[PDB]
Amino acid sequence: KFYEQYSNRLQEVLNDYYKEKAENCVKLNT
Amino acid sequence: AKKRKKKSYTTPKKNKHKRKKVKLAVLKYYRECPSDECGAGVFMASHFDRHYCGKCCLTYC
Amino acid sequence: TFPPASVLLFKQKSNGMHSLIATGHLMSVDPDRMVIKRVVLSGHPFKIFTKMAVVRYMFFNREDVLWFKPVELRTKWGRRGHIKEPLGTHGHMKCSFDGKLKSQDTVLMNLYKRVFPKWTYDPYVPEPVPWLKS
Amino acid sequence: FTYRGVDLDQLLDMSYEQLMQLYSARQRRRLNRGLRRKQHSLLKRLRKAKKEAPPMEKPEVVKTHLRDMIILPEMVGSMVGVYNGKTFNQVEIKPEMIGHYLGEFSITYKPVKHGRPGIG
Amino acid sequence: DEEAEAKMLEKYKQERLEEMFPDEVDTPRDVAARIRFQKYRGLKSFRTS
RNA sequence: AGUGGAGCCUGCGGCUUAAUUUGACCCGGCCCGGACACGGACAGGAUUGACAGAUUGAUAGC
Ligand SMILES: [Zn+2]
Repeated sequence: KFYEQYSNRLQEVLNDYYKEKAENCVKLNT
Repeated sequence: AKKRKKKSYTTPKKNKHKRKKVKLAVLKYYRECPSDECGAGVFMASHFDRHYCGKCCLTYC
Repeated sequence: TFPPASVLLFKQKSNGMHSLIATGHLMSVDPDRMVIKRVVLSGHPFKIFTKMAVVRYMFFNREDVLWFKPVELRTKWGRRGHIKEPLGTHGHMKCSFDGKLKSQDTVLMNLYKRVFPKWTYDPYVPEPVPWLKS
Repeated sequence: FTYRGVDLDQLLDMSYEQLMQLYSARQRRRLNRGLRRKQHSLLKRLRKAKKEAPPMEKPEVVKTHLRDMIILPEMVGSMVGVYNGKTFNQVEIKPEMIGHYLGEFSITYKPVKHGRPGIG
Repeated sequence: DEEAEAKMLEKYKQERLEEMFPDEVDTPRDVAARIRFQKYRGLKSFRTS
């Protein structure tokens, strides 16, 4: 074995990333 | 050359945290993950409201 | 006692055996002879520049350095210097020396106090057992 | 008490977009840029401390490292300790500190009292 | 019985330590040195001070 | 033409300071820090990784 050697989820992670990147300063909440 | 004295000054570092040991946790399995790779084998952990994955971290309600 | 006089020093060993530990003679009697106990405090010069160093582990407060400021510091490799300023709230100090110090080196100062004997004189002394090797 | 001819109760009812007509230039530029996550975290901490307090008693102190924080008129009555690099200073939020940053209430340096000069 | 031998080996260790390093004392971290060495002073020269 | 006088600015001594870094500094706080030998535990899991919420000055699954 040694010498013989030689989507929806990503979109969900993307929108979570965008949500967190918008959440560092929200500028709206009171 | 001139040697140093090597002060002792004992400070106890024994109190270090270790995470709790759960013993024989295979009792409570017998949701199944319908994933691309980790299907039919992996059990899908329960909160109070929602079940979360332990290999691929998928999001449900 | 007026000298000349022999002097022998024995130790109560165990089960009544007096072991001769030392011998000599009586020198002049005076309580004016100052006996000075020395304490040498040692610290590690961990930031060395030219002719100035920052030393730690020798005191641990800021005003410990201020109290023992007027004492001259010396060095295991023969250098001689003194305290300028304590820098940290802990016992870090700035010290100016005669020559450049090695990173291998050690700073130390000596403190002195006159120590007096203990009044523990009692004329009674137990009779020994006959002596034998152990 | 009044601030630009406005009483404190109206200030408590004063809307967020229209406090950008009332402060100084620096404060309005900061609030137009918006507060970051940590300042809202301190806001929520102070609101929790003021809310969860006996009414006759002053609220419990909140320790913080925030000195960039600008004092909003919601905070009047809260009891805040702020770090000056060495020691927390405990301060009460008054009505007259709406236009002020927190950091100028905890001085980070000691005044100079000159000693006798050495060899110069 | 064995406590006497414990103090015996302690005295052995103290004797071996006070000949390698003749009068060196580790300063105590808990007690301030101006109090634990309160009665001490520094002499410029042990001969002529 | 000035500088040296004056106000301001900057440098070096000096002075204050916890530190005012120097011909990087200060105040707190989490993390771990060798092999090898010996003694324990481990397949009746050694240990990694982990979404959410609560913490302390920090969005610490350290
Ligand atoms: Zn997971």
